[PDB]
Amino acid sequence: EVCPYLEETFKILGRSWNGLIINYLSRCNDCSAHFSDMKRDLKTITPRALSLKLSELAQWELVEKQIISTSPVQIIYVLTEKGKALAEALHPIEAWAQSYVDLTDQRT
Amino acid sequence: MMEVCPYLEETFKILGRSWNGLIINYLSRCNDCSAHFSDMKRDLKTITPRALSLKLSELAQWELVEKQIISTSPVQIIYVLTEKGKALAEALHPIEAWAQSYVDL
DNA sequence: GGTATAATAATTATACT
DNA sequence: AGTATAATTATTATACC
Repeated sequence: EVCPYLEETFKILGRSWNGLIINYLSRCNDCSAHFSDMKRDLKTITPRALSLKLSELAQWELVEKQIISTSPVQIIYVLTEKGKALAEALHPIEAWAQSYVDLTDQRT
Repeated sequence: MMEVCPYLEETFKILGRSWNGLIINYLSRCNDCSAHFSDMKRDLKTITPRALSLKLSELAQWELVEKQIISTSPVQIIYVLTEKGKALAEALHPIEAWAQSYVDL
């Protein structure tokens, strides 16, 4: 029967965007990006979806929202060590994806 | 500018939904990576039969879990992790190790 | 070993600043 | 660098057999 830690982990992983967002941040310089970077490179995410996800990720303490006192002010999203570790745990998923997924496949 | 892998993206279409990762992991720890409908329903604790059925059809389309008909005396219906499904299950171990170290609970 | 029907929760579309 | 309103999907809650 089922690992309740794994159950908990899918409460974030088993929803839209979370996995892709933490993977994207793990690849950025300093593991950080602005709202507009993520919207641009995630391609099909809406601003409202991106805002909600970032806020849930901040609650899960996977992503940190930092106010930077530059002029004008910058707002950057940065992976926590906990988030960075989760990002590492996704590499073999990436590997599986490049081995087994065919993008031409059709489904209902 | 810092593009996302399309294959990873496609993978999250299954993983980034309710139940799919849990079902694939469950099936990976069953004898012969096989289970009956009621087995999964009982062991997943809180899944509705309709969510289970939908998800099993979803996973069949991805060719992750095959629904097999064993034409015995009363017919048995078995859901079976494919080799592709087994590889996915394996690739979920480091996530489970991360959960151990970080999740609270 | 599941389906039918109905309601809720998650996600997206659009528009806007 | 995000919010607002409304629609559309995804998921669940009950029944039922």
